[PDB]
Amino acid sequence: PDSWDKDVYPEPPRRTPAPAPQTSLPNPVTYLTKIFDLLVDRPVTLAREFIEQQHAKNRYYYYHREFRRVPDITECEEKDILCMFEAEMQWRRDYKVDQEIVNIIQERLKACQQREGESYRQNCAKELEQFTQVSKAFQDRYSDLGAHYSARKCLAKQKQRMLAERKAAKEAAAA
Amino acid sequence: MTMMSGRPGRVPLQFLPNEARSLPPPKLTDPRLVYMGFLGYCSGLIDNAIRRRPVVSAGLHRQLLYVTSFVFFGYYLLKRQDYMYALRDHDMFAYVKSHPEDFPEKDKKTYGEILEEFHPVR
Ligand SMILES: CCCCCCCCCCCCCCCCCC(=O)OC[C@H](COP(=O)([O-])OCC(O)COP(=O)([O-])OC[C@@H](COC(=O)CCCCCCCCCCCCCCCCC)OC(=O)CCCCCCCCCCCCCCCCC)OC(=O)CCCCCCCCCCCCCCCCC
Ligand SMILES: CCCCCCCCCCCCCCCCC[C@@H](O)O[C@H](CO[C@H](O)CCCCCCCCCCCCCCC)COP(=O)(O)OCC[N+](C)(C)C
Repeated sequence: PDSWDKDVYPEPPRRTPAPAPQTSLPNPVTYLTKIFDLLVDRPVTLAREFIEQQHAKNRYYYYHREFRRVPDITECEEKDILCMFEAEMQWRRDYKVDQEIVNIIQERLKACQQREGESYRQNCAKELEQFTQVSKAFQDRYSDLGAHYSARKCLAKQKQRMLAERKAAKEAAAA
Repeated sequence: MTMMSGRPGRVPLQFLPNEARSLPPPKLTDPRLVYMGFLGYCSGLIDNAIRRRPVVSAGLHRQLLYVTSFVFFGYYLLKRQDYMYALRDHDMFAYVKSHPEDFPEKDKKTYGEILEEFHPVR
């Protein structure tokens, strides 16, 4: 339905064929479907209608919490505990959001593999490539930090990688 | 081995210099005073138990005197202790101020410019 964003959770246009009977025999599946409909789906729908009638009477909402952007750990001087505290809390919240991004991408991948049936190896390549890009980025940022991770250790990992990349590019320029 | 015995202008046996009166006295509900009163109460109860008297009931005037004595002495103990810590901090700050070449203020770096070593956990 419209409850969730179809841009973050997309799906193809859902092509389904029309029934083309070839025999005089009655299809027991469709009769069972009519029986199921008129014994199960209608009482359940009525119950839900009443429940939502009672819901509409008392309507209240909640709001997603928004967080400002505070200075990160790079612009905190070495022993300033308050800047360090706020930077570390911000880094932790960002780590949580990145975990959820990888989760969304993995959900897409799984849904594609199930949906595409026998053709998943070709029809889910974009989902696989998207996951590969996200996984590579997430791995660079947080892998090998260990328990007792922190923004300072993430910064040290990034700086080590940046040094290696700079030196590699410099010796490639001499080639 | 004797850091504050030789301090200048110190009266031999005062226990409470006059300069100590510039400091805020401990409140009468100071939790350290309450603990001293609890110590006095435990002394009263052990007193009853040793002399084979009912432990919580026997001498109420005696237990009151125990508690009062402990609280009374603890008040002055706390005053003297807070005063001695105030002396320590006063002297330390004055010494840091008069010897600036021993306590220099060096420019501190943000973590963006300090190169820290990374150790992977694997
Ligand atoms: C960290 C968290 C907080 C911790 C708090 C601090 C620790 C506790 C406080 C310590 C001091 C307090 C008690 C000292 C005096 C006790 C002496 C005694 O004999 O007690 C008997 C006495 C009972 O005897 P009885 O009623 O006359 O009749 C009994 C029979 O006659 C028959 O009696 P009996 O004499 O013939 O029986 C003899 C008995 C007698 O044996 C004893 O009574 C042992 C007493 C040893 C005193 C401990 C030394 C000082 C305290 C140090 C605690 C150390 C803590 C750190 C870890 C170490 C663990 C010990 O010995 C034996 O039977 C042999 C057993 C041997 C087993 C080994 C255990 C021995 C050592 C265990 C020590 C455990 C800690 C103390 C536990 C509480 C004891 C009352 O105890 C009491 O009834 C009174 C206890 C406290 C009541 C007062 C409560 C305050 C008022 C109520 C209102 C609440 C206030 C808040 C208001 C709220 C708003 C509404
Ligand atoms: C197990 C706990 C220990 C109990 C200790 C016995 C407590 C009861 C003793 C009675 C208290 C009265 C003693 C002092 C009253 C007035 C005398 C006063 O003028 O003395 C001054 C000094 O004051 C006393 O020294 C303070 C005594 C306080 C002792 C309690 C501290 C215990 C440490 C932590 C345990 C908590 C105990 C809880 C209390 C029951 C003199 O200063 P000064 O002449 O220049 O120093 C001589 C020593 N020098 C030169 C080498 C430095």
